[PDB]
Amino acid sequence: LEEYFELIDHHFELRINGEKLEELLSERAVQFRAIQRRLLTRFKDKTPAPLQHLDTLLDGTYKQVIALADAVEENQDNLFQSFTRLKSATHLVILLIGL
Amino acid sequence: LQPVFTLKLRHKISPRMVAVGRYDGTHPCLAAATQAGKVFIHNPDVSLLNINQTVSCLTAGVLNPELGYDALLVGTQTNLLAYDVYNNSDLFYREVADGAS
Amino acid sequence: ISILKDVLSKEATKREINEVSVKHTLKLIHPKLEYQLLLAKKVQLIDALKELQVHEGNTNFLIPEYRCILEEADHLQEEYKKQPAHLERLYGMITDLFIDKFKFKGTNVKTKVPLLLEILDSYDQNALIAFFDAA
Repeated sequence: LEEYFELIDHHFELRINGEKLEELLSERAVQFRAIQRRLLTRFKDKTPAPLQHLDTLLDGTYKQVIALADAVEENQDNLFQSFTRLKSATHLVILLIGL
Repeated sequence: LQPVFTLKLRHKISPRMVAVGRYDGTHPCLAAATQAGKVFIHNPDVSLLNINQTVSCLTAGVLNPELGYDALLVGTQTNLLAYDVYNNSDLFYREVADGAS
Repeated sequence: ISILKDVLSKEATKREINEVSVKHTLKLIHPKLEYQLLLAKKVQLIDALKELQVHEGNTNFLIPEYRCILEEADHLQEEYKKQPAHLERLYGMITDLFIDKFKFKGTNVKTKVPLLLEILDSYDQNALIAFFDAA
């Protein structure tokens, strides 16, 4: 009941980190969509105009989105490993309670 | 004198693009260009109109004297649009190709 | 001291170095050039971000980084008007410092200026001091 709780806490820390990463990815995606709509509006327009470095903001946001996606993937893998190890631990704990 | 009224509108007004027009027929309102190619309307709340295109002219007047409404005009370097803000309906959306300076 | 030497020699015709001083002057200059470059970098994106500001009221999407610029956009824009004079003055002062500190040793390095101009367009402060000490 004490070396068993630390695995639970590791699992839950990974879960919380995943939720944070996902709520950050949400904001990054919203930024990307907004800048993309601005660029589409500039495209549909006939008259020429400076891009005002909107493409640079788009590139920055795209880099942020890719970084966050890779982070979420790695967190998913870590969470899966932690879940398997926790399954083994709780197997042992049920065994030791049934004995 | 003294300013008989004052107010603060959160939108940057493009310099030469301002008009006053009774868009409700008897209720005068303010039409003024803004950044991003949007034209705002102050009724006495601010209402946005997506021109989605860099405005270059703006006025308001009586275009058909049969009715008593002011028509909001919006010029762009390749377009020209009359707008009946009350019953939102294009009076005419002409494409100039010479510009609206 | 270079200006004093030249002007006093001129008046006469009419009628030592601490090897770390350059480091001190460059450390003095560095904050000013850093501030000018950050000024330029922020005012480049001010208007692009303002185009996004007019829609969706900025409730949930704008990054905090550029949100720090959306407020002080006014001061940034009004300092950008005076920036280019300060940048040109700083470039001139740096090139005079370089030319003079090589002139005291008896050399004439009026030719390596364009490389210094390119370095300042890049402005790697450590590469800057390296170019100062080496050539």
